[PDB]
Amino acid sequence: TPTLVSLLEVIEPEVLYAGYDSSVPDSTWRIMTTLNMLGGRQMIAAVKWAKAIPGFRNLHLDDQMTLLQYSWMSLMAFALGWRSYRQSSANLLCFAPDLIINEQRPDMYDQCKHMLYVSSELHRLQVSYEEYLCMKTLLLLSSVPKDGLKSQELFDEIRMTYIKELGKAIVSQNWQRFYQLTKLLDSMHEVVENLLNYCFQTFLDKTMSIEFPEMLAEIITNQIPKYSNGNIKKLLFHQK
Amino acid sequence: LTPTLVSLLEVIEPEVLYAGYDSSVPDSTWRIMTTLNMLGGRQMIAAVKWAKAIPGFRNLHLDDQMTLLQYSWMSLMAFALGWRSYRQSSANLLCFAPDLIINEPDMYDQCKHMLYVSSELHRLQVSYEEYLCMKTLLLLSSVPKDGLKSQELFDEIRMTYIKELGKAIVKQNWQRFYQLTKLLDSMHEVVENLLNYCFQTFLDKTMSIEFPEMLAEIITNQIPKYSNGNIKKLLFHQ
Amino acid sequence: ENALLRYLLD
Amino acid sequence: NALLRYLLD
Ligand SMILES: C[C@]12C=CC(=O)C=C1CC[C@@H]1[C@@H]2[C@@H](O)C[C@@]2(C)[C@H]1C[C@H]1O[C@@H](c3ccc(Cc4cccc(N)c4)cc3)O[C@]12C(=O)CO
Ligand SMILES: C[C@]12C=CC(=O)C=C1CC[C@@H]1[C@@H]2[C@@H](O)C[C@@]2(C)[C@H]1C[C@H]1O[C@@H](c3ccc(Cc4cccc(N)c4)cc3)O[C@]12C(=O)CO
Repeated sequence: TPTLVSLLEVIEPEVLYAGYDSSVPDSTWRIMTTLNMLGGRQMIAAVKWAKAIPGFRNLHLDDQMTLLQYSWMSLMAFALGWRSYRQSSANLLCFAPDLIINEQRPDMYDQCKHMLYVSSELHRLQVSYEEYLCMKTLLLLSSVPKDGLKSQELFDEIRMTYIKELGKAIVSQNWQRFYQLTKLLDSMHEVVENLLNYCFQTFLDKTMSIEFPEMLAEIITNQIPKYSNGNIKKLLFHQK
Repeated sequence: LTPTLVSLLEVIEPEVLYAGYDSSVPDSTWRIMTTLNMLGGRQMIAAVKWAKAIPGFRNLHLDDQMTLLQYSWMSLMAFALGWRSYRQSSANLLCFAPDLIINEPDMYDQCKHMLYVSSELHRLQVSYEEYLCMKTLLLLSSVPKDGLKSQELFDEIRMTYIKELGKAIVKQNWQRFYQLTKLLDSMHEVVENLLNYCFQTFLDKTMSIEFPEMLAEIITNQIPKYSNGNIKKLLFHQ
Repeated sequence: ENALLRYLLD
Repeated sequence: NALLRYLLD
């Protein structure tokens, strides 16, 4: 009698679902999944970049982890804004050179309007490449946990170095430009909340079943509770 | 008063990445293929757990267990796919998942190989008990040309499931064993045409189909072995 | 062979 | 996990 066949029946894996809904547009599913994949590679590049920021590597490893998790959407939307500005044709979202969403060709109306905002603001202020690099470094240090960092004295000393660096990049009474540029940085918090909210909706939506790389899925998984508990301290340059 | 740090920031700025996007590749075709690779990745994770639960597999040398899972993954997926499609009462459907069933052209050829498994199990009226022994035997059907590190134990495990398929049939019996082990042999041909398609889509930069990290790693390890014919296909019939 | 090696040792 | 790996190297 076949004793092993019964033991094979016990260990047989259950049937898995694909997470496929025909009603979800293929163009929508493709664009969003393709962008989540690109976001994963850009996120790995960003970790490598942050480690090459003078002073970043001095912070506690848990603080380095925290900052990259709290700011990833901010660096992504701000670099997307820059690339879209450097394309010279307004109303374009230059995600990648091979994937340029020409705004013309309304589920992502609220989303697209917040992504275009960064591009339109950079074009309005005529932001140079030296100002952009200081600003992008400052978005990495723009949000902290409500309780605070394990290397807070060092973090504050590092953040002050890049605010000072942004001032040098502008420098007669140019402190109005410093006001205008730090105002754009402050408005990034609102952009990120609208994009992070849509990101969490597609991360958890099983009818749509949009795919994400393991790098982003781990950041999103870790941040969803902190976002809901309001455990984030947005550092501002100007009072709301 | 001079910006010394902003110079270091230019130096370290990441270069622009390409999304891997081609408008010419149908949105439906890219979705189906990417969704199937993601499901296949999760099925492969489950198949590793299943292989460890098989009596005698954990005793093999660690590299031997890795080897069998890399060599037979497509075989296990395709065979289970044929089974699911058969157990749907239509040998004309590809039941990838209960929510992804393909009811029937670059894939016209590859579709015929995937449907072959399904029509063969239908024609042979394969029971669940036979299918299980046959699927365990598939994990033990391809070995490195050079051999395995626990070749003696491997032979013993293999013998046990040929012997177990025999008992499942035993109640004409030899005639049935010939047909089922002939189908096990024809899986090498199905797997060959499927993997050829798999390695083409894994490397095609225009389509840029996405693969989960579990399948990309498997594919990356196996492509050189497949190319150098470094794969010994154990068969029942000459 | 990182991921497969982690599931087998698991 | 993956972030900690990329920061460790
Ligand atoms: C980091 C990331 C990656 C690379 C990159 O260069 C920049 C970023 C920053 C924003 C991230 C993005 C991705 O990961 C995907 C994200 C996370 C996205 C925020 C969410 O907005 C949607 C989304 C994607 C695309 C559009 C363009 C669009 C479509 C239709 C009509 C119009 N007019 C405009 C609109 C909204 O995509 C997101 C998801 O929720 C997906 O699930
Ligand atoms: C393990 C896997 C996963 C889960 C599962 O239950 C069984 C398996 C075994 C077969 C594996 C599959 C996936 O990985 C994807 C594979 C690997 C595929 C072999 C290759 O055939 C194409 C393929 C398969 C199926 C279709 C649907 C379709 C549409 C329109 C018309 C027709 N007639 C059929 C299209 C292309 O998909 C593959 C790729 O190369 C993709 O890049």
